[PDB]
Formats: sequence, C-alpha cells, structure tokens
Amino acid sequence: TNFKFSNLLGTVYCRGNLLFSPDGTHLFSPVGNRVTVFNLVENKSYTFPFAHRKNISRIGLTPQGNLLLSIDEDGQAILTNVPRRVVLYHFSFKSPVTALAFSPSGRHFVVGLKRKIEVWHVPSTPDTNEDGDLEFAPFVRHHTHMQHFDDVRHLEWSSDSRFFLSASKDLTARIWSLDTEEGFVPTVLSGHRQGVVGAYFSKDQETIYTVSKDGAVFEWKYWRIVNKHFFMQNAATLRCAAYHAESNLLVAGFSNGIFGLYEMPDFNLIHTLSISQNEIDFVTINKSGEWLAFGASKLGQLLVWEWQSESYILKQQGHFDAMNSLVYSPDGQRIVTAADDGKIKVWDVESGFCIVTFTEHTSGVTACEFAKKGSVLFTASLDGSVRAWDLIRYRNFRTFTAPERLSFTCMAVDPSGEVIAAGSIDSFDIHIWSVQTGQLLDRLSGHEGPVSSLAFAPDGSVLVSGSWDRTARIWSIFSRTQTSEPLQLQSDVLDVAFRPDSKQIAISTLDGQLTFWSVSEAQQVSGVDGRRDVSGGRRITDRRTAANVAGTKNFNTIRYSMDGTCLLAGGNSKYICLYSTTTMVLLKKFTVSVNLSLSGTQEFLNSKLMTEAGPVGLLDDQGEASDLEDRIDRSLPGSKRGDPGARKKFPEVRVSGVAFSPTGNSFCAASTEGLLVYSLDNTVQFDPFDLNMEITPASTLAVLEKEKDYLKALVMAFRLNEAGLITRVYQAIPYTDIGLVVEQFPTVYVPRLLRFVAAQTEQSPHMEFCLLWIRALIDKHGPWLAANRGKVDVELRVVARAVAKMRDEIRRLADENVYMVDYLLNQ
Amino acid sequence: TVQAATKLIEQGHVRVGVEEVRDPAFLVTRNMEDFVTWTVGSKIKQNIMKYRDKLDDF
Amino acid sequence: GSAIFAPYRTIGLISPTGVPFTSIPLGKTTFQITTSVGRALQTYDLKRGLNLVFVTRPQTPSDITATHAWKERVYAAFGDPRNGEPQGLWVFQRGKKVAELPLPSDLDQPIKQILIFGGWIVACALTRIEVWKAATLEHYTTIFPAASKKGDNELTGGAINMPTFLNKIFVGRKDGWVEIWNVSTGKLIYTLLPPSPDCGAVTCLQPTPALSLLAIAYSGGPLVIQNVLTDKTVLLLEAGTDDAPVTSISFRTDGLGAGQDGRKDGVMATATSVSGDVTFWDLNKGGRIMGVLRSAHNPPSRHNIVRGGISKIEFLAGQPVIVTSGLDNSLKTWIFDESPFSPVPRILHQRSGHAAPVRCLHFLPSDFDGAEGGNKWLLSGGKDRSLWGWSLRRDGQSAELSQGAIRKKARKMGLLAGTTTLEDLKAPEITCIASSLNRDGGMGAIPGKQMIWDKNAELSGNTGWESVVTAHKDDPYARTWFWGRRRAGRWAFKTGDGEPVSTVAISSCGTFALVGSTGGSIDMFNLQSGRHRQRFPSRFAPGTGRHTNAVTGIVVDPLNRHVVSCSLDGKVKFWDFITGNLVDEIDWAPMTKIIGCRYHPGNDLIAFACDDRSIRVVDIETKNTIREFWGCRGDINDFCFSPDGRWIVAASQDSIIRVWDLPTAHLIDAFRLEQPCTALAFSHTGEYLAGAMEGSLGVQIWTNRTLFRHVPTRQISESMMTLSLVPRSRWQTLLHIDIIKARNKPKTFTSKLLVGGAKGDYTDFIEHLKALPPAAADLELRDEATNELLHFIRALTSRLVARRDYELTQAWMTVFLRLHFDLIMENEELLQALGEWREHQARERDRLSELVGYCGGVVSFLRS
Amino acid sequence: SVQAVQVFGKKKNATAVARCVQGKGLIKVNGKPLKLFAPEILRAKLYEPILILGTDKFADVDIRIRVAGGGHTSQVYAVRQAIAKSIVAYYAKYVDEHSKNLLKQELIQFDRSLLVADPRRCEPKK
Amino acid sequence: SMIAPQEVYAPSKDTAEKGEVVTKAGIPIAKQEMSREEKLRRRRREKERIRKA
RNA sequence: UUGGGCUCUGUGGGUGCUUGGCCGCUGGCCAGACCUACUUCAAAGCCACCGGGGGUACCUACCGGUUG
Repeated sequence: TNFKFSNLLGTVYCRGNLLFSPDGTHLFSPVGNRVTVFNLVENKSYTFPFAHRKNISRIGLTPQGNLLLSIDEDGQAILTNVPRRVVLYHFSFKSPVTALAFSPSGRHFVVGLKRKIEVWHVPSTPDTNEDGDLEFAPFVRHHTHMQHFDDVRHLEWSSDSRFFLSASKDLTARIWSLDTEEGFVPTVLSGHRQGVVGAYFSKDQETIYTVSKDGAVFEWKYWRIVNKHFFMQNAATLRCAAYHAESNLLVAGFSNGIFGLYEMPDFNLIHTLSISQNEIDFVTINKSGEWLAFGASKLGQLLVWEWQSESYILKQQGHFDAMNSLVYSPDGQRIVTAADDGKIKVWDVESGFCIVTFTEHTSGVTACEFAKKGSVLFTASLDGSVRAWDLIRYRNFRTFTAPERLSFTCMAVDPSGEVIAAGSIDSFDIHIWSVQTGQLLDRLSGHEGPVSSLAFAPDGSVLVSGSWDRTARIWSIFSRTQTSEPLQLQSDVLDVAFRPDSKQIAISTLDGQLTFWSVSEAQQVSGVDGRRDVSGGRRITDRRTAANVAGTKNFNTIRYSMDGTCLLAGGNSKYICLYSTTTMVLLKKFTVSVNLSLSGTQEFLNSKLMTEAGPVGLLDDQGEASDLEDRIDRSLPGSKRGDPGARKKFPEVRVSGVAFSPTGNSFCAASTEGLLVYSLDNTVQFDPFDLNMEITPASTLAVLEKEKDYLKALVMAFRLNEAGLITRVYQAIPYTDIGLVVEQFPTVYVPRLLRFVAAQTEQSPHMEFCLLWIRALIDKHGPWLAANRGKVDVELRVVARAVAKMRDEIRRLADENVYMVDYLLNQ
Repeated sequence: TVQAATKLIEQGHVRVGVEEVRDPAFLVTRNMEDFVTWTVGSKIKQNIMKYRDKLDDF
Repeated sequence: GSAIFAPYRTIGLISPTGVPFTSIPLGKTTFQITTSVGRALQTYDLKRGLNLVFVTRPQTPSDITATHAWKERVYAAFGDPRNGEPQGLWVFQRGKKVAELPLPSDLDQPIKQILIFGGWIVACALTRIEVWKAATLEHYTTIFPAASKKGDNELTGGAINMPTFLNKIFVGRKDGWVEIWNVSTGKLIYTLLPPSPDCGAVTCLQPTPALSLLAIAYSGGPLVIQNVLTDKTVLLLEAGTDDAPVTSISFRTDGLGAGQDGRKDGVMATATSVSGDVTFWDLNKGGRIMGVLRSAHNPPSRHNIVRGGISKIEFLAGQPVIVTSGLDNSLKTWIFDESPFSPVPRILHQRSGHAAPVRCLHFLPSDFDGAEGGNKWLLSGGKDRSLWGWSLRRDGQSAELSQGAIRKKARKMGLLAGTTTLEDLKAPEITCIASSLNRDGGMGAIPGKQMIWDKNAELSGNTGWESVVTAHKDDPYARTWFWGRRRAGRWAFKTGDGEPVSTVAISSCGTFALVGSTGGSIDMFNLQSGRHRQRFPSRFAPGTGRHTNAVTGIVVDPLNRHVVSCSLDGKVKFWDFITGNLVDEIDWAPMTKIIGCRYHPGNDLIAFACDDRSIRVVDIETKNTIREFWGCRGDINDFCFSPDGRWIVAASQDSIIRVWDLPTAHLIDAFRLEQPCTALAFSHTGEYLAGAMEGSLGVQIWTNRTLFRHVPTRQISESMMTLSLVPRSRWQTLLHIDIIKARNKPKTFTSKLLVGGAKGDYTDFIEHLKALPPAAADLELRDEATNELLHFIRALTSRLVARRDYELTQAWMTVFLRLHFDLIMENEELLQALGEWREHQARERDRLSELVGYCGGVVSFLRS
Repeated sequence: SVQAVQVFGKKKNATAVARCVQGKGLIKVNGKPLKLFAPEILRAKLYEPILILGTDKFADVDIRIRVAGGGHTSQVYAVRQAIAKSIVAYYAKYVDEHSKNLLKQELIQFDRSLLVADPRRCEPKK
Repeated sequence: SMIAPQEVYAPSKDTAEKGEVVTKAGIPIAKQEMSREEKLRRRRREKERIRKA
C-alpha cells in the first residue's frame, strides 16, 4: 500500500573505495548508486537513504565515525549522518574526484581532483553546534594548489594531522602542510618507474614509504632515499597498497588477483595469496590492523581477511550478469535469485550476505522456484536442465532434462511438489516430469508458439500455460481427463500470475496490457491497459523518442500480493507498477533507478551530450586506457544475451523479476543495479484506525496507570496504531490478565495483534509472555481463524514463523542438555 | 535492401522473439529466423495492413 | 526564536532593493554581478548564464544599504541608525565573512556609497564620508563637507574616483556643487559650480573613458560633462526631465558604437528612477540621441501592485554588453550586435522573479520515487499574476510557466512604450494551484504548438497532458498548465453557475480536473480531452444535494471512489465519484464557515480551517471529527500537513506560525515572525517548509530540525522466562565454532567466577560472558572450592532460577557439556549441581515445551 | 483531416467492416439502417452494445457496416462485434483514454465476444 | 553438504558377511533358522526376479 | 480586440544539486613581473592482441656453437 525503500540487496560491491568504521565492526561498501553498511561482528546490513546520480567514486569518514562523504563521478558530493541514517549536505566538486582523505583530527579533508589538491574545512553539523541548523554553503575551503603535473591517485594524512602527502599518477609523491612551518619547504619525492599508487607515513614521521605501480616500494629518509626495494612478480602490476603504521605492515593487491602482505621496517614477506582471477581494485585496512579488506571491481568480490589467523572472515560476491528470477522461501527470511552468470545463489534478507551459491548449471539460469515446503529449490536453465536442489543438505536430488536437447526458459512446480512443468523456446510443447519417480510424465500439446510463462495453481489442480500463440491455456491434468481450455488473447503472452486463492489469474501480454480471468468458469473479469504507466524512456541508441519506444511498454513479470489485492507488474523499463484487483486503479509506481551510468533512466535525455559524432557516452574510448586487458576488446559482434566478451558500458534499466514477500510489508525487484527490497514504512507515518478526540497517549497511559482497564487500554493503543504505546501497554498488562483480555477482546483487531505478537516473539526477549499471548489468542479465537483461513492466512503464518524459530532454535539445546545431563548423571 | 532493413532496425521497428532489437549486427540463428517480425505499435505494420486493406484500429 | 524550523534561504528573489548591483571583471573571460537580497548578497556569473555563484552568509542583522565588489572580497554596508537597527560594514569572500570594518563612534547615518581605490576604502553615508586605509582595514579620518543652508552639506551625488587623479575624490552635493577632496590629507582642494544655476542638485555622476572628464548629472535635467583640471565644460545636454532626472549614467568602453554606422566611440547610456526606459546618446558632434529601450524593466506604476523602476546601468567594461538592473526583481543584460547597426539592443540574458508579493505556494509532488523528486520544485502564484516554478537545487533552472508570447503582444501593442499594462495583459492573480503529475510527459507533452486556454487523444494518451490546474482571483476560469513544458495548458474551464472559481482540485491519477465555484456547484473536466464529465450532483435525495455558498475546499479519494466537498456555508459533503450522487454529509451548519482544506492520502485525513480560528481534523472513512486544534488569534491564512501525517502547521493572521502534533494532540511549537505569513507549503520529504510573507516579493525556506538533530520539546506554550539482549550471531557462533572456523579458511578476569562464587552473585561473570567475542568465549570457557567447573554449573543454575538468559544458558551449558564431560563424569564435587541443574532444567524446560508444542502444533494446525 | 476509424468483426465466415466517423447518431448496415438488417428475432443481439453503452455515447458518431459471407447468425455476431470495436476504437483515438477503458469494462463485463472473437479449433482428446 | 544415513550405511549383501542374509526389510534372518518353507519361498521369489529381469 | 497564418532561421536560458577567471598556485595576476637557473651520482626485472592451412631461399628473432 505504502512502500518505501528498504535495503538494496544482492550486490556486495561495485566500483569504489570501501572503508571500515573506526570500531572495526562495520564495513562501508559502495554499491552502484548507494552505500551499504553491514554490521560484521553481529551480521546485520542496511543501505543508506540517499542515491547518487552516477556510480560511487569514493567514500570518506570522520574519525569520530559519524559523518560520511560520498562522491559520485564528476565530483558529485554528499555527506550524510551515519548514526541517525539521514542525508545532510549536498555538494559538487567540479572536477572528477580521484583521491579523498579525511583528516585524523576530524577537522579538514584533502580532496585530490584531476590535478588539483584542495583542502577543505569539514562542515560543522547540527549534531555539533548547540542551537544550530543546516547552513547554506557549509563547505569552506582552506587551500587549493595545482602545482602537480598529472592525476593524483592517493592521499594520506599524518597521524597528528599537520602534514599530508600525495601519491601521483605522473611519477612522484609530494609532502605538504596545512599552515606554514618554519623549517619546512613543500617538496617532491622523486622518480619511480611508472607512478605511485601510495605514499604512506610511519608512526615516527621521518621515513616516508612510497609504493609505485611497477612493483617497487621505496623508503626515503631525510631528503634522499635510504633504500629502494622492489619485489618480483611475473605478469602483473601493482594496483593497490595499504599501510598500517602502528603495526608497520603493507598490503599490496595486484592485477592477477593476488595480494602480498609485508611487515615493513625492513622488507619482509609475511604472507601472500590469490583471491580472484581479476585485478584487485581497492585495499582498506582496519584501525586495529587485524582485518584487511579487498575489493575486486570486475566481479563482485568483496572480501575481509584476518592476516595472522589466515582466514576469510568475509568472501562475498554479487552477480556479474543479469538476473532472471527471484523467489522467497515460504518462511520469508531468504530470497533466492538466479542469473546469466550460471550460478543460483541464496541470499539472507537480514545480514546482507549470500548464504549459498550453487554452481552446477552452466550457461545462464532462467527460472527459480520453491514448493509449498521451502525445503526444495526447483530451478531451470538454458543448459537444458531443471535441477531440483535439496536445500537442507545443499545438494540436488534430481536433474531432469528433455529427451531431445532443449534449453528451458520457464518452470513451474506443483505445490505438493511431485509434478514438474517446464517449457522452452526451441520446442513449443510443455514437458512434465515426476519428482517421486524421476522420469518424464508427459509432454503436452496445444500451443502454436514457444510457451513463455508457466504457473501451477496454489491449490494444485490447474496448470496454466501462456504462449506466443497469443493464447493462454488451462491444463486440467490431475483428474482422469487431462483436458485443456484455451484463452484466446490479443498478443504474445509475457506473464501469468495466480491469485493466492486459486479463483482468479492475471496475464501480462505484449501490448502492455494486463487482464484478469476467472479460473473456475473461464471468463475475463477485468483488465488494465498499462502501456503509458510503464514507459521508462530513451535508452541511448534510441533515435526514437522516449514515449514512442515500443519495447519499454510491456510487463515482463507480474505477481499478486499475499492478500490478493495489489499486483506488482514490471518490464524492461524504469517503473515498477503496483495495481489493484477490485477497483483496477494504479495504486503506486516506483522509479527503480536514479542512476546515470545506467541507460534507461532519463526520459528526455539532454542535448548537451550529443556531440557532432553522436552521444558522447557512445564513443568507444577503450583505447584511452593504460592497461592491456582494459584496452583489449575481446567481445563478439552482435550478442544480446550472455557473452563472456561484454564491453558492458551503460547497461539498461530492467526489472528482471519482482516478487512479494510472504510475510507482509515487503517487496522485491530483481533489477540490473542490484536486488531492491521495498518495505511498507511504518515508523514515521502516523495512521490511526477508528480514532476519537479524547484518545491521546496521555489517555492510554492514563487508563494504564490510574484506573487499570487493560482491554480498553489495549484497544485504545491499537486504535492509535503507535508502536511505542502498544509496546508500553503490551509490556504493561500481566500474564494473569492475558486470558481475561483475549477472553473478552474484539474480533476485528485480532490479526493486527497476531502480527504484533509474532514480531514481539521473534524480536523481544519475552518468550513465555508472548507464547502465553499466542496461546490465549488461538485458544479463544480458534473457530474464527479456522473458519476464515484465507483472510488471516498471512497472520497465521507470521505466527507459525515465530513459534518455529523458537521451537527449533532453543529446544534442540534444551533436549540435548537434559539428555546429556541425564547421561552424565547416569555415569 | 540491406540498407532499408538496417535503417529500419536502427529506428527500431523490428523485434527478434519478444525484444525490440536495435543492433544491426545481431546474429540470427536458424530457429530465430522464424520469430522475427515488426514491433507492436509499428507504422510500418500499419502500412502493411493498410496496403492489404485490412487494418483495425483496435 | 523558533523551535522546530530554522531559516535556510529566501528563494524567489534576485534584486528587490534599490541598492544597485556591482560588476567586477574576472580575468579575461567572465564578469561577476553582485546584488542584494535584502539581508544577504548574491554573485552571478556572466558566461555561465547568470547562474548563482555564492549567496552571502551569515544573514546580516539589518537590511543592506550599500555594496562594492573589489578585487576578490565583496564589501557590504547595512543598517539605518536613524531608525533603530544596528549598522555595520562587513567584508565577505567566497560567500562567507572574512572581515568587519570599524565604523566611527560618531556615526548615526545610513551609509550609501562604498568605493575602493588607491590604497583606500571610502564610504559615504549621508553628510559625512568615512575613509579607511585598505591595506590594514584601519580607520583613517572622516571628511566633513562645508555647510551653508543646512541642505548644501547633504551629499546626494555620491563620491567617485578618477583614474589618473591621485588620492582625490569627487563629491556631488544637494547644492549644485561637486567638490574635489584630497582624501589622503582631508583638504577640500577645489570646488566646481554648476552650469545653469536653476538646475541645482547633483543626482548622478560618473567618470568618462577620456581622462579628466566627468558626467555630472543634475536634478533639473542637464548632463554636464567636464574637464576637472581646466574646470571647463566639454558638453552640455538636457537629458533629464524636471519631473524625472537622470539617476544612472554609463559610458561604453568598447571603442566603437557611434556615428550612425558604428565605427566611433562616444556611446552614453542614461536612466531615471521614474521610468524603466534607458536612453543612448551618440556623443561626437553635439551628442545626439540615438534610441531608447522602452520598458527594459517595468515602470513604477501608480495604482498598481508591481514594483517596477530601475536601479542601475553598467556597460560591462571593454565589451559590447550592458547589464541593467531594475527594481521589479529583475537583472537583465543587453548586447549591441554589429552585423546590422541597431542603436537599441536585444537581451542576451535575463533573470527575474516576482515583481509583487507571493499569494499562493505549492510544492510539486514526487517524481514518482527519487530522481530529484518530492521536494525540488516550488510553484508560486504571486500578485504579479504569473506562475513561477522555483527550484531549490539550483536557482538558475527556474522560470515562468509561460502564458503566451506576452512581451510580443506587449511590444506589438503599444502597451510597452507607455487600456491596460503588461501584468494586466497576463492572467489574473492566482488564488490556488493543484498539481498531480503522472500524466506530465516531460518536455514533449503534445509536441507541436497548441492553443492557450481554449475555453489528438492518441498522441495525448501516448505522450502526456497538462499537470497544474489553477484557480485565479476573480475569473470564472480554472486555467490549466503543462508543468514539463513550462507553458499554459490548452484548457480553461467555467464552473456551471458562471460565478468565479473558489477551489480547484486535480485527482492524483492526473486525469481529472475538478473545479469549484464561489456560487456552489462542482464540475469535473477531463484534462486529456478537456471535456465536462460529471457534475455534482448529477441529474438521501438523488438529484438534490446541492451546496449553498462557496465551495472552499474539495479533494478526491486517491483510489477514485469518493470526492469530498467542503463549502463555507455550513457543512462538509461526501460525493460518490463514479455516479455523482450524494452519500453522506457531516453537518456543522449553525456554527462554522470552513475557509480551507488539506488532505493526507495514505492517512485518510482531512484538515478543515473553521472560521472559529480552529482546525477540525476528520478521517474520511471513520467520518468522525478525529480532533480539533484551537490555537489561532488571527484567522488562518494558511495551514498544511507535514508529510508524515504527524503535524499541522498553520500561519495565522496574527503573524504567528503554529504547529500541532496529531498523536500527542498538543501544540509542539509556535513562533512569531516580523510579518504575517500568507502562504505555507511542506515538501514531501520532511526537509522543507516555504512561506510567503506579506510584503516581501520572495518566499523563504525553513529546514526541519526534527530530522537533523533531536529537538525533544513537547511544551504547550502560549507566547517469566526471558532471553538475553545478545545477538544470535554472538551465541550461535559459540555453538558452531568448529565449522565456522573451517569454512572460513582458504584453499582478575579469570577470578570473576571466583569472586562471584565467593559472593553469591555471579552477575559480573555473566556480565562478561554476555560481552566477550565468541573466539575469546570458547577460549575462556574452554582443588577445594577454587575449581571453575562447580562455580560454572552453580552460575548457570543461579541464572536458571533468576530467569535472565535462557538461550545463553542452554548455549553455554551445551558447549560446556561437550568440552568438559571427562572431568565432570569422573569428578564428584559437582554432581549435586548437575542434579539440581537437571531438576530446575526439567521444570523450565517442561513448561516451555508445553507452551511451544501447543503454539506450534495448533497454529500449524489452524493453517490447515 | 477527418476523424475516421476502420474496424473489423468476425464469426465463422462472416466478416464485417465498420467505419466510424464523426457523425450524428446513424448506424447503417449495407446501406440500410441498423434497425432493418438481420431478420427480426436477432436484432436484440444487434442492439446489445447500444443499450449497454447508452445512446449518449453514440449520438456523435456514424457507423457504416459492410457484411459479407456466412449465414444470418454469423452476420449478426460479426455486426455486433464491429459495433463494439468501432466505438471502443473511436474513443481510443479521438476522445480521452479513460472513456475507452470504461467502455471496455462495460463490454467485457457483459460478454468478451463483443471484442475478441474466439474461433473454435477442434479437440483431439488424449 | 553432508551425507544421508542410507549413504553412510545401508544393510545389504556386501555389508553382511554371514551365514544369514540381509533381507529387503534390512533385517538379517539366518538360513539355519529358515525352515524348508522359507528357503523354498526365497527360491521362488528370486526366480520370480529372474523371470522378470 | 486598431491586421492575421504557415514555414524557416538566429540568440539566450533550461533539459543532473547552486563553492571564482587565469598562472610557473599554502602564493600571485587579472594593466603583469622575472625570464636560465640548480646540480651528485644513467637505468631493477617480467609482461605486452597480427585470421586458418602451407613453403622456407634471403632478412630477422631465439638456441647451440666456431675460429680469429
């Protein structure tokens, strides 16, 4: 109904510098638009509210780690408040930002522009000044100096924040002040071979280290050089280096995926190992000195490394190709997504990590689904195969395929998961296997084109095929008459989705129109023409205008919500489109991406770009690169779906698949720039239910403390719908009076209460309290819940989620303790 | 001619399968030489049904 | 001051004041133009458009009365000591203050001429000149002119510098005199007498591009242009009217421009405070006139509300381009082209704002989610009868929504060269504006050129239509607008009764406009086709539900089910959308006159401004008045929901802005400005308010402190078995730290249990094992009552009765029973503690297992 | 520069064209008016889109129908399909887009065979 | 990624080194216990498997 | 409404969040100024995109040498 933006998910890393918190337990990882922090000593991730226009170039942090300055390309700056996750200042450096170092005294920051070195005062924030607000132009500038010769790759401060030092792109480093010292002249650290990727201080600020690109690392004293020392490496050049000055150690990541780790008062190898086949982009290093963080920018490939207990505390990766499907477990706690990378991987909704990555397909995984159970992950791929994964044992039962070789593009499993349907583009019959046998049960007829959406009913009596014969089809398999019932449509069927009670079905068809059909007596009940609602216009290489492109004006994927009221709909476009079923009105619409290193974002793309060659973001500037594997264009001419070649500049904006969360209040878009979760935001927006003039928090707490009437206080606090008040009265009434209140409680606030005590069971430390609440609610409200059973089917299942993450998390421990002590007491 | 068809697939009237192809170097395989036609709201397609005197504004 | 909101910037505003601009040359490629906001300054580029570079902060205490942009610093002078406010001369650089300047103690006069030359900064107040040495910012002397009749001492021509004249300054008095002062030593060195002694007050003076010549400019009309070391006149002209003398005079230093083809120098420009017309003079033979820009800026109109006039002319030095700045909130700049020879230029740039106060405000809704959405576009309908779509993110991307080629009709009519005038040639002034963009298709909506306010549908239904429907002051026409095209839309609508429009709404599906007369009826006009679709009522009683007097508020349920109407004369009325009939009314007839209405969708809340100075809040489906807020002493000028649905902010007629909480139902804050605020609007993030104050020709923006810090105020002013609080990712890693260590591989403190066993309180030790990292907790958990095992089993038994960490009790106990089973299977000193621990474990375990067996098995039954 | 819409309709073999233009209420089927075509007992099935949609939707248009092929019944279904598609199509291209969707809702809530003709194939049972 | 119990141990002919025989029930039943009738029935059962296979 | 209409052309702003024009830049210049110094110590290696089959006299590369 009212969905705001929750975490971006499904990409751990994109281009950009990454950083630790000063506590060491938060990792600040840039994804394309945004920055995800994930809490690493207690795994819980969050993405910030903001969203840049381009890809994140950099991030800096205040030493009191409360203030985060991010940079998108062409210098487009932000600084936000990390403890209270709010976005605070906008700024714009005019050059692109290629180096950024925030001062250790929390007072200045040096930015290194494309040759310019500008040192800025950090703005005082409303968290700092006493009676203060946002100023207008808060960034004031302390100095700027452009006495360099080429780009400035790195900036490293001192420890006492009075000198800083610049690692070039020309050949040199330079040592610089903040104010004029009396015996200091600002001076230049001389010749390397290629050009320095770092130049780091010690603790004692006499010897200065400097790390080039051609492997060599020099130690300078006072101003000549005390010892230059290289190290060998066969076919790679040194592309990142971080130096912890307290523990005296230098990491160095390379072009061939390897990093070396060197204790350096004198040159002395601690360790080295290889983590990617591709280059190492960014190295950051913990304040303790114990965790190293490496980002490899080509694939996802974020990893954190304990350098003395030689072990991956983190090694995570996104998808390096377009996704094709996501679903949720029926618990609702993990989303699985498949891609054209070949892997199908299992992501946890909390903690922001992939818990599994299955690599046993090759060549791109099309579809992905569960049964009723949530044990088995049935997936389908262009390898030609439907693999049925065992998700408790993390390995597959049974890989089915077709007798003649196919490449399946669609997949639907029965809810009682003993029947598989799949469907391809090469053949245009529909193949059905049996799971509890292993063979192929049938292949089914009827369609004059490649069947392009398959869906079983959640009853499991009816299969539904939607094909490019501009038709749909009711397949009544399970009885003695395996009969069909066609649905003559107007255009090529793109999608098919079921109402969660199986009495009504929706199809997307290639016009851009959705239509709604009765299933029992097959008959169209309704329909949307959504062609104008979905138009995310004017990709580049469109010489047509934004509103004339047919090709962004259709829905690839549709779902219903778990109530059965709103539909998600989405296509090869920028807008996710949230309709309803009864009144058919477009309820809500979401712009997926604000990005501008994506392609299909700006409709009405501006004419400053179009040079007299064409679009300036269409000129192949790959020869403007200083590395050979960057320069080599090993692409194949004219490949749309997955190729290893992949020039891959300005990818477009699609949603590759939406799905609703099985618990309420959330939303998934499998888009190109990640895997977005939208959530029904409830902690800022006041929304009462049926409220009167007297009912204040002073009135709820008044009948909570003065004259204790617990039913009137409970229905009162529900009737405000404020979480602090329902928590207050909830933890205020006693566990003797629970059965009184629920024994006389109104029937029409019951599923709100079931969702609340389910959340309090799963989150608050009040086991026997909340389980007494659930016991009273189901004991009194038994015939109501069993009689309705579909009106409340989401409320009963967020409860069954809570009383089975309690039944399995601590009573395995209670059983193992009581029988273990029974043994040790038996001797 | 190949110049007319190239100009049409850089103005974006064609599709291969379900996706509006705008690449003139898109290699077409032997069974994808069946699922290639004009895109949805195509002025070329209204000229074809208009020539054949069987169009329908519906 | 205020509690929640705080001043951020006053936006909609380029040059209101009669304090002139200031030009400076940057390099060889840009000039920079510095105007006065009021209590701030602004600099603008030339080459980068007239885009904003800085706006000066902190906001100075009084209003600014003088300015001068020297080398890199912008100097400002502010304050009228004759009436109250403190004076001062602040010195800015990069938009921030870098110096002050010490005024004398003996000073009581507002200070009008800032003038830097030599090594001197010289300011001229009203009858004295205070001169600071500029190399040290240190006060040098104060020059006092002579006096004869208590008017001759007045200094109204200002003061000025010649290029090659050394330490001297030339002042123009209220007598005809211009005096020559050696400002380094204070002395009146020479004085020169006016020609034509009937014309005797120096209104404006300027140096020449020639050496040693001035254009001194008298109130009776003559421009006199003179040698000042021969004291001999070079030319005499009759430029001013006695009713309208020259107040601005500016030579061109391009080097060409004169001689009826344009090859000789000697091009003069003059203007007057009484007209908005600038007059050019060829200067060679006897100095003929050559042309006049008529209504360059608006004229100062008697009996009109716009604020035209001029303030300054400057030829941008060495260049064919001339900036002039009016008093109608407009700075423009004009260019002498050379391919024909026009003695009257065309505009190269113009930036302008409202030349009148702002009557209505509206923030435009969200570009659907993000992408510069929610907040950036203000939309102000002022009293100069024109919309403006202001921008927060950059001031240079703001422009009028055009009502047509109006300056083409104004110069094409006689209406620009002195029936009606130009503001009267626009639309009426705007009472309200209503927008809903989901059918705004960008720049290209209907991509041709359409008739304005007429009184296709395939190209409409594919590309867009009009966004902003608008109700005006005294007209029966709700006129519509394209937002993305910045243009008057192709529709205007009547009401049905013919009476003027009272309140105009647009449905949030963007398809229906919905207009409301001051006579009572409601019409509904489809914006795509521009066609009347539904009347309220159509044709309780089915046909009879009609209002009495003006419908002062109407808004649509955003699922298009009901539209709710809200008249002044009595009651609020509940209409069916798809039928037009009348469903239910809420009746406040003998008491109320609802003057205004706001709506929050997603909260279903409608806030009414009853003329009892109250705001009655009602929920549209509950249909019961959920609240009322009694806090206003003047009537409600404006009121607005905060985007959260928490707050109501009402600007009252008594010049107090108030804000009430909706959950608490109490006044959070209330504060008092200098002027009554006419218009209020929130963003759709919570980040901004805007208010239009009665008197200033811009709006000002207030940021919201409840986002950026914790303002805590709520002052009604006037004037069992529990778990721990430890993460599952802190104790489950203790359980499984055998395999988490293995998949992660590539291819006094020990006396706390002792002291805590000496006392009967283990809670310090439990307060350690709840707080150690899991490697150190499996590490640290890995005779005669100084053993640790009996202290541990006794500790977890104490915690099992104390009932404070059940999952951590079972966690620590199961890892303990896996890695200490030998010494407890053989040792005997502790099997009393495993007996008692087993007994209490059997109690709490059997109870909790009965609970969750009932809950899991019966909830997991009721799902089938 | 006229407001013209061409529209077809189908049954077994009866195909019907209908041209709908800016007119004054008439519907003429093969020259003769609509209340004269299709022998008496099926003219209610001719009128079904008119008295679903209301004549106020039709008082601004002119519908000209040519019908060929088939028998009497199939010509009736071809006519009424051409009527319904004619007005939905005219309101698609010339009056606003909301009114199209409302007319499609009225016709589809009655019978979808007024808009999409579903010709019968056969059933070779398994 | 662990292993099923029937893939850790499943009772069969290779698992029993006996004068008994592990049946299809998984239970070893010894021939010395087996009378005339049960050895007869297992002959006719395995010969039923030969006439099928 | 004391003229109107099509078409074409030009200029300015806009089509992404507002921190200055230039230099030999912690300073200076926007009217420029001064112009030619100062010197102890050549370099570390590796890698580095030509379509398929085939020829090898001459050149070149590499490998093993040969005397002088």
